Amino acid sequence: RECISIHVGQAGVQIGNACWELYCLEHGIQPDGQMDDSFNTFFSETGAGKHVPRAVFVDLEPTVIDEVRTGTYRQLFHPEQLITGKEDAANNYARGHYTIGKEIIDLVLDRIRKLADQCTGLQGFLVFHSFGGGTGSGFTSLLMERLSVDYGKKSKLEFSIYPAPQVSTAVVEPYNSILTTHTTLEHSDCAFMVDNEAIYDICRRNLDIERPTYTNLNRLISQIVSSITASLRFDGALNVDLTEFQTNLVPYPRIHFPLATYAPVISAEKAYHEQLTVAEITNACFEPANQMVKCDPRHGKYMACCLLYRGDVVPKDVNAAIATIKTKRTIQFVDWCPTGFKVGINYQPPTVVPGGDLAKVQRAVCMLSNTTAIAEAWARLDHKFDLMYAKRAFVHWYVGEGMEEGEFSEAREDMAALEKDYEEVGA
Amino acid sequence: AECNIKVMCRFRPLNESEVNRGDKYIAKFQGEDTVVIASKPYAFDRVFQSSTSQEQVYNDCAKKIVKDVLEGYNGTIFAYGQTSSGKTHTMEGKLHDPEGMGIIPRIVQDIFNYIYSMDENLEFHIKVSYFEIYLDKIRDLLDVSKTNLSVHEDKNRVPYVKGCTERFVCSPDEVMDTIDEGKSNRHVAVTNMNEHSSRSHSIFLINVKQENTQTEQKLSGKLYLVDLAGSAKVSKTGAEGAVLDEAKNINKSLSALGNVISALAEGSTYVPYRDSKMTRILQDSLGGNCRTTIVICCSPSSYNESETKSTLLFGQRAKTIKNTV
Amino acid sequence: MREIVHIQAGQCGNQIGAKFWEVISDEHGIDPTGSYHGDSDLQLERINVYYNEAAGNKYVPRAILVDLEPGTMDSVRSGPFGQIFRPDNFVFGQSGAGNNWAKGHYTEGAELVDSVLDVVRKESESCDCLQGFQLTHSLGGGTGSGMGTLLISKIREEYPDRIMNTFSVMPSPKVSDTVVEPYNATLSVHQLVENTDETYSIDNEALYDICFRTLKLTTPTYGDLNHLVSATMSGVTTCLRFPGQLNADLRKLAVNMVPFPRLHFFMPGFAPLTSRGSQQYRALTVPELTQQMFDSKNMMAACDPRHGRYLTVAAIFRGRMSMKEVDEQMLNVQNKNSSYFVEWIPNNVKTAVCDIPPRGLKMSATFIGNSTAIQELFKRISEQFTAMFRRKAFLHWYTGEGMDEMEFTEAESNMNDLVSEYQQYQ
Amino acid sequence: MREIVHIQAGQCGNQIGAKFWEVISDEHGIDPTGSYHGDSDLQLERINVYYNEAAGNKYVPRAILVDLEPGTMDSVRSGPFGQIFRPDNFVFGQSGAGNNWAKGHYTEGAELVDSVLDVVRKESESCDCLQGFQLTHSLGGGTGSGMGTLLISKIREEYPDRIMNTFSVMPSPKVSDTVVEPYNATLSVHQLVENTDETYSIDNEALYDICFRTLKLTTPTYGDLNHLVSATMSGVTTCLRFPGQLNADLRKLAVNMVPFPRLHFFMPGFAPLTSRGSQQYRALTVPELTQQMFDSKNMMAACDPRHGRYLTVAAIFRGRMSMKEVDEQMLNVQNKNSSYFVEWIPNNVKTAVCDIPPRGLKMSATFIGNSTAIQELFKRISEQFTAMFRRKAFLHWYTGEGMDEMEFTEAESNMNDLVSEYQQYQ
Ligand SMILES: Nc1nc2c(ncn2[C@@H]2O[C@H](COP(=O)(O)CP(=O)(O)OP(=O)(O)O)[C@@H](O)[C@H]2O)c(=O)[nH]1
Ligand SMILES: Nc1nc2c(ncn2[C@@H]2O[C@H](COP(=O)(O)CP(=O)(O)OP(=O)(O)O)[C@@H](O)[C@H]2O)c(=O)[nH]1
Ligand SMILES: Nc1nc2c(ncn2[C@@H]2O[C@H](COP(=O)(O)OP(=O)(O)OP(=O)(O)O)[C@@H](O)[C@H]2O)c(=O)[nH]1
Ligand SMILES: Nc1ncnc2c1ncn2[C@@H]1O[C@H](COP(=O)(O)OP(=O)(O)OP(=O)(O)O)[C@@H](O)[C@H]1O
Repeated sequence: RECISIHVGQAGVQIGNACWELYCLEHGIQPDGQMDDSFNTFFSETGAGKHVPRAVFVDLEPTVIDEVRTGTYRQLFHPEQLITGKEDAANNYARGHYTIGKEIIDLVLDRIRKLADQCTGLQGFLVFHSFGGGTGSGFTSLLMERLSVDYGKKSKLEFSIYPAPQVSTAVVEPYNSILTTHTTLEHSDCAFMVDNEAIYDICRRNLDIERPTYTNLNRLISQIVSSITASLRFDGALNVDLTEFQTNLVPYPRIHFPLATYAPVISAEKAYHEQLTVAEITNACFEPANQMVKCDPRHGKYMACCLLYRGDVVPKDVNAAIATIKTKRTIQFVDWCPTGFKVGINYQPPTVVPGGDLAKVQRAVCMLSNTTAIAEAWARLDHKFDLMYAKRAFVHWYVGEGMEEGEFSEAREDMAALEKDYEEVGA
Repeated sequence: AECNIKVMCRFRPLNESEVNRGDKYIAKFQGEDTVVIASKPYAFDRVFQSSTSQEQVYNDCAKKIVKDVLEGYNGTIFAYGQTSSGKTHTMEGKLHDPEGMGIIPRIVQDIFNYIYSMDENLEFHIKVSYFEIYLDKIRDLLDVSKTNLSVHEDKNRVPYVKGCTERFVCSPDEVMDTIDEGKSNRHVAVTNMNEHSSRSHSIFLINVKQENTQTEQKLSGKLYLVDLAGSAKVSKTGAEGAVLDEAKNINKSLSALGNVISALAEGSTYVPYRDSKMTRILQDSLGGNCRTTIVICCSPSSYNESETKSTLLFGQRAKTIKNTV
Repeated sequence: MREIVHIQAGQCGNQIGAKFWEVISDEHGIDPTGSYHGDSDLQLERINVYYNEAAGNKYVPRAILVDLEPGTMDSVRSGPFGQIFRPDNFVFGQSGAGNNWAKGHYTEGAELVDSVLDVVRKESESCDCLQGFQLTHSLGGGTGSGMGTLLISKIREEYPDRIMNTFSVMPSPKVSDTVVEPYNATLSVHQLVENTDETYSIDNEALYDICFRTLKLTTPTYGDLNHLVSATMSGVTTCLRFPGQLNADLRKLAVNMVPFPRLHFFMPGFAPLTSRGSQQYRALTVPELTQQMFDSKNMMAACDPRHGRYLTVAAIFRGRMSMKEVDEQMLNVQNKNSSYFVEWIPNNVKTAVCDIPPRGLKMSATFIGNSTAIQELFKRISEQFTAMFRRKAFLHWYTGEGMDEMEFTEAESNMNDLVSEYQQYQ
Repeated sequence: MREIVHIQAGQCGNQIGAKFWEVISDEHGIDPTGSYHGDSDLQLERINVYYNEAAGNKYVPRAILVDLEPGTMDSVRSGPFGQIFRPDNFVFGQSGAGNNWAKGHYTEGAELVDSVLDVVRKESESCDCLQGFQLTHSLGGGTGSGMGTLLISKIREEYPDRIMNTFSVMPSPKVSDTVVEPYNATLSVHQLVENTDETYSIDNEALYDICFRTLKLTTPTYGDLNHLVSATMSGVTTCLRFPGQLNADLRKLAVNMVPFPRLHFFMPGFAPLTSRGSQQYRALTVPELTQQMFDSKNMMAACDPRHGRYLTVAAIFRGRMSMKEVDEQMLNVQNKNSSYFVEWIPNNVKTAVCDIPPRGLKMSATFIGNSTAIQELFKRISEQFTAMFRRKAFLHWYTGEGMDEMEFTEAESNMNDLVSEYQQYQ
């Protein structure tokens, strides 16, 4: 069993440098690149007493590759794997795809090809990017379509960072988001999402970080993305494979947009005063304010859910916990899937970073919930797009790249068809 | 005083690249004014079928404009459509064949034919010019030395071209010779969707000035006959290399035309003609004293459903526009 | 990587350009001789984006100083940092323009443009990858407006894919040190709107207003005014010079801030701007400086933004700070001023941040603003142009160099087109 | 948490406001430079309720000093604690009012109010949660009564939900240092009764009577009078600055002391007030100081309370004390003076206590009193206003600034409405 993880854009590599420091600390791998079958799925054996990750950090702008090369994790990462471009994407879906995209994909597509030949147990893929700009929308979408025609059958786990309703960083983000989702709807088997304002809510009420930064945001992202693959790295009472997220969560091949949320999140001084057992974390993960994406699940219905635990978590009590969740009539499951639960247990506990904001805990859970609650989020994203599309705002840049008004309307009606399906399936 | 911009649709037969793929014929005609595509209406003035020959299109669309442009008013005939829609076949066509010749030879023939029927006192002075857009520069094809021309305004603040190769002509055969020189120097590239992919918006101008010796009344008329390119889908056509740079410039022209034609349909205040230089020379056509007649081109194949529907609503929003004639 | 070729045209352009190389040289830690003495390694990492490696670890700037008089270069060369520039870049004529747009555009510039185009060509080919051109000129005078606009058109046709940055100061009715300023202003904007993809519309009276109210300096000279406008040039080019949590290249700013191709005339700003005595009585935190950026006083243009509405604004922050405070502050400024932001865009505030702040300050931010209030400065130049043009006043000097009055009428039509365009989206 | 924005208008308002920041700075332990040197941790816990955190652990006060002359700020800035205030807050005009209500309300204030409203807006947005406004002004003169009342009306419409505290000194017939005092007094109370929810009616002659009889100082200057009125300002705001067994916010005092919306003109007081030689011959216990608070001598207004009846009185105690002694003392004062308390309210004595007394005293208490005796001071101002108005004396200077005599008649009708209202509940 093995897997490879690529990173795209500023959002990807800032997760990449932040998550791989956590992976090397779990397996006792020092930052200098050295210290049995637990680290094999992410790290290779480099001859004798040395390892290397199976990853590639690619970005068109060189601002982010040079600091990783001259950072503290210089010897851990391979220097040739750190790919750097020549020209910036400039928050344009077209520019990072066609002009700058076409001249660099030939290096990375052949690189990951030969990087798979030394591998033998490639279960799938998981990518890290953000459709809020150009590199994570244009270059990523070109990568997904050219990988699906080559491999196709293998899974792809998309982890994109979407914008909040009112809070945002860019101003032309819905154009990049609506254009790239036209290609991501059919080529992605599953795609987890994260919001930028909701994650601030996680650290505000619970962790009490009144002045957080993107470094603190990525550390709890590392807990999420490492928990889903914790079953493959270590043994457990009920192991779950990476392909389990395709069968048990995707009821239909185009409805593959689940939410995400994680618990417990607690500070140092609060960790010793709060009791930690499976009950409150099962009550807290379904809490609407503790979600990683701004969607009200009370308005919608859950299609599918999967619970994976870590640490000393016995199976007799967690089955009682979900039984209390089913009889709770606050939330409501859909009639098309009454047995909407997938339980998973792992003995390896959650680790902590030296000097990190998160405290140590004997157990944890990662809740990925499939629901129709993202339909109102997409309609709101489409609603704000119609105001700018009617005035032809920010259109002269994209048509100056080579595109035209055709795919603008194709992305609109395709997003309208996505809304037509989520209202039909929720009946 | 005010006349609506007449819009007409022309579908073609399926090309060789479409029938072998297995594209279905979606074009459904309901009379001349209405056309239906996937069970929804699109109203125009006159919709031409695929069996309509070259001469039949000219008799219906650009027949009356020869009388309007010679009476004293201005007139413009330009087409909109994506790649392989049938624009160059409509305007240029094949000149050496009498049947396959397009509009702009038929326009020149009708102008000279009407002059021979008029009395001797009407003195005509026809002078032609021809240029295109390439690498964001106005290149004249009649003279290959100059590569960039500036757009200046006349006395009434109407924009027009300065420095163009203004050739004074006498006989109609000389005009056909310059049209042969125009097509020979035209930079036409090859791609997967159309072998004769014209990568430039070619403008043919005929400044027809006339004066009667008896009444001593002078009249002028600007006759722009434009052949526009089409927005090529890079996923369908595969525009890589230098042709991708050509896709930038031609799409800027029609997207700029999409801005002003939508600004005129909604009825904005500014009407941004200054977005691109192609909108400047087309400024008199859409908002001047010209009797403009757009002719939208569409393909009946199922492979191009999304772009063909965009071309019909491009014409519907053109229907609600009126010129200040 | 992403080299930017600097260019300095006109008297004021050479002065603010000289201050631009002075202030960034202290940020990177460069001596006046040209040797490196910086304290951090990140200063040397992106030193090649403006400078070039030379023998003895010397770093020469890519500054092409152009002027139609020789005395201007003597003051710049004899400055504190005048010895670092290359002698080959100092290319200049003998006869000045005398505040005439026609001389610098047809006669004095045409004989000199062939010499300077060879200088920028060799500098652009020696780089690894060209990003854009950073111009400093003035709409007043003849050498800044006439020749400075002409070289951009030659660079536009030569490099149509590359961006064009222009930090262009322009006159005002209250502070007017030139009689023939509206003719030079009205003719220059006709060339800027078609060629330049970026234009920072700076006003002189606002810099006098900034130094008087918020700074309250006793004796502001031209050198103090250059320190304000030079800091804005260093602030926009921060992301491609030091690392940051959210990088934004100069092209990334263009895609966010240029919603239409002609609406590229912005209203720059800089903060914190405090006096020497009012520094102890102020906190350097992020929420207090944010409201200072959106204030009418801090902006470097005479147009009050409350008379119009913002098209799209950018705030390039600097220094170690909380991203939540930056993300929450940009929300409340547009929420409680929703009348002054367009409803047909859901979010108008672009943002960016860097890790390495300026030397001497812990945190800072630079304001770039696109708004419909900028048309107020154009129409007052227009009515000044129309007042002098309607009786053909001061035109016979322009006609001596072969210039026609039709081009004045064409520039007047473009000036009417500019004010009507900003009124459409208001 | 519950920030209060301070404001100082007029000459006397700046003087008593300057003493207010001086006396509380010693309670919190702040140096004149602005650094903290307090002994207890509770002093720093609620320091943000007036001050703001700055660099170097410096604490700047939120004091907006406004005056229509520049010389007043020079005396305040050159004081002992003048260097702690922010230079940006010192906003002022050039031409004084010359003791004219019309100048400071129509001409001199209107040109300056646009500048000061921007100063209070940024200070109110920077706080965590706004509680109220603490004003110091005088009914005498033009800048205190005219401009000081005008800014409250602008703040009233901007913040209608927030309370408004006004410590307003007013003239008297025995001590009158101004010829045009009743016109300024009669016009100001018309604006105060509709806008201000709280008003501490202080009289100057009572402060002279307090310093003469109970304190028996030899040479009382204006600075000694400011120490008395400044202590009352620090006493009302004690509960939201230090912990206490029974906390009472400034809004909590308003609900208890304002039975009707117009009856918000109170009679403040302070105790203990002892001489230097009579300190050893006195016990600091609670029953002896309580009867001193209800005595006519200790009250800071010329109206004898025995000529009327108390509507509702508040005693904000300070220091470690027995709650039973406080609860039993408030009973006997109203029992044996039941004729001087209204029968249509069962209990008129509000009370509160704090744990941290003032520096230099072990126990203390501050008296706030609502009574019908305050109407005596209004009618003597009314008959002075009616005596000068019935022949149009000294009105032509007011009419120069566009003011009409109808507003004088309207202020006279409101003055008749005030004295009749207090007579209803007597
Ligand atoms: N903020 C600053 N503004 C300046 C400075 N010098 C001039 N100016 C202003 O710019 C206006 C015109 O700019 P210039 O001085 O460069 C005139 P120019 O050199 O382009 O033409 P000629 O000198 O006639 O050859 C001028 O009237 C000033 O208002 C300066 O050093 N700093
Ligand atoms: N208890 C105190 N009372 C004062 C003090 N200064 C003045 N006053 C009294 O207040 C009366 C009027 O108040 P002001 O001195 O402020 C007159 P104002 O400054 O508001 O108007 P102009 O000075 O004419 O601009 C005045 O006649 C005194 O009786 C003081 O320092 N302490
Ligand atoms: N949660 C989170 N989001 C991030 C982080 N870094 C970047 N982002 C998001 O990434 C978005 C921008 O996307 P990108 O395409 O990567 O922007 P870019 O890489 O600078 O691309 P250019 O501007 O064209 O150079 C922003 O809106 C952020 O919200 C991060 O560390 N954590
Ligand atoms: N109505 C029609 N009937 C038959 N054939 C046609 C018709 N219209 C076009 N064609 C065919 O199309 C070919 C010419 O294509 P054309 O040059 O018009 O492409 P285009 O869409 O104009 O390209 P571009 O968009 O680059 O200008 C001719 O060979 C001709 O046979």
